[PDB]
Amino acid sequence: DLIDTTEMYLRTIYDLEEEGVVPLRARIAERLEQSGPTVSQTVARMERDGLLTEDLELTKAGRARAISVMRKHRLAERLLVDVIGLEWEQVHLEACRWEHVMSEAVERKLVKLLGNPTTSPYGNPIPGLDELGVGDSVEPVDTDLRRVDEVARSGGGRALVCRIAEHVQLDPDLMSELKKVGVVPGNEIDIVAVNKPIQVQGSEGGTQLQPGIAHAVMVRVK
Amino acid sequence: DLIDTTEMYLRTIYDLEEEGVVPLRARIAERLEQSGPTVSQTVARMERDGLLTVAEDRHLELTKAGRARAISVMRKHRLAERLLVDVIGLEWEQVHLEACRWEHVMSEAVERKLVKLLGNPTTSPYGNPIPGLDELGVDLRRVDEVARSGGGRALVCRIAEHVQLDPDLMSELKKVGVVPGNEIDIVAVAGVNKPIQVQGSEGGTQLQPGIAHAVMVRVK
Ligand SMILES: [Co+2]
Ligand SMILES: [Co+2]
Ligand SMILES: [Co+2]
Ligand SMILES: [Co+2]
Repeated sequence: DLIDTTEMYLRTIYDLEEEGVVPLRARIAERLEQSGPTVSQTVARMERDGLLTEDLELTKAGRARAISVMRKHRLAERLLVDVIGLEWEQVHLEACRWEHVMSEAVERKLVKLLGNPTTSPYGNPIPGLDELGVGDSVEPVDTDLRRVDEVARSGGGRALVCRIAEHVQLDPDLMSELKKVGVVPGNEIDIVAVNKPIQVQGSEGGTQLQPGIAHAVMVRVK
Repeated sequence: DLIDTTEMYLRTIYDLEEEGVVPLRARIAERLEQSGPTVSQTVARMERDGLLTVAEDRHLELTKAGRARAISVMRKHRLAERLLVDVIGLEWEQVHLEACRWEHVMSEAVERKLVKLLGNPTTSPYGNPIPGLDELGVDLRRVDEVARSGGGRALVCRIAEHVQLDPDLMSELKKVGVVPGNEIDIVAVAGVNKPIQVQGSEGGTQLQPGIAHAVMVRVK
């Protein structure tokens, strides 16, 4: 189902870090729909293998493995959108499985094919291109970018859509709404002022984002 | 490691059928590098789930359910192999091992896109037919037999999945020119269980009986 439980535990910790959220067992359980028992046993198996280690934090090995999974995921997402032509809202679900079966060998081919891509189709930067040995490393979080929930709470304003985090992409219906209204990387949006739904307004229309969703969407305020 | 054990056992039995090899637990143990105890326990569980049946010969037979599931995995495998060669440009001898993992995670949604992208492909890059394209909704002889029957000039048509597991061998075959669509000269051999001498365009090579068996050709 998860295809690789360890890699999905590694990448969910890395996802929470990109979302600026503290990695906690309770959140890993909520994200991967796992029981408290299952998480505690999986975390136990991973710290033994020297992947993770206050009160969760990745090791140098676990961080590299987490990044290599994310790299495969986002290279897979580009391949699926740009070449294969799978629907924008269905691509993440596919990449969630593909990320666990891709060699570094096929990645190097995909990097050349896609022309040294830096971001996923959802605007998220592709990490570990230095460890693959075909590009520069990236910061998990760009300090220039602001979160739609922060922009809203701070009084709103017009902003450029930059990143939609992996957590948002688990809902295809939501990804369909964002595509229609025009909340997509490179498009400008109007974030209305405001635990209360954030009103976002595109060129065509708008939609209401839950705090957790709004937090995951990162924008450049004009 | 195998990604999906059940799917690999189903496709390994389907492989042995395509290769004209009697499907025994010993064959699965060799192909999937499993221990005897592991293979026996897996086959037992798969029979309970109605995927295969064990004959009195001790030989394994896929149910209509098991075949249907085996066909879907193989379809994904060969659609992945075409994508990996024709589009992505992964090396000829490295693509099978890649497809061997991809085959377990590819949706039908993607398969339908790959069918359109690759222009309705009928065979893998290794010449093996792509099965279950209908279900998705969109005189060949073995080199070992041709050799034993006096050899001759033959068009290479298919290289079985068994041969593709050895990248070094696939490199030799690529060099000498034993590849789907290229003519070869199969030299006659007297003895059974003796290596088959094949002459390609760019030189000659020595195939073991099991390898020669796995390659299918159209005699000219
Ligand atoms: Co994604
Ligand atoms: Co995944
Ligand atoms: Co193959
Ligand atoms: Co496989």
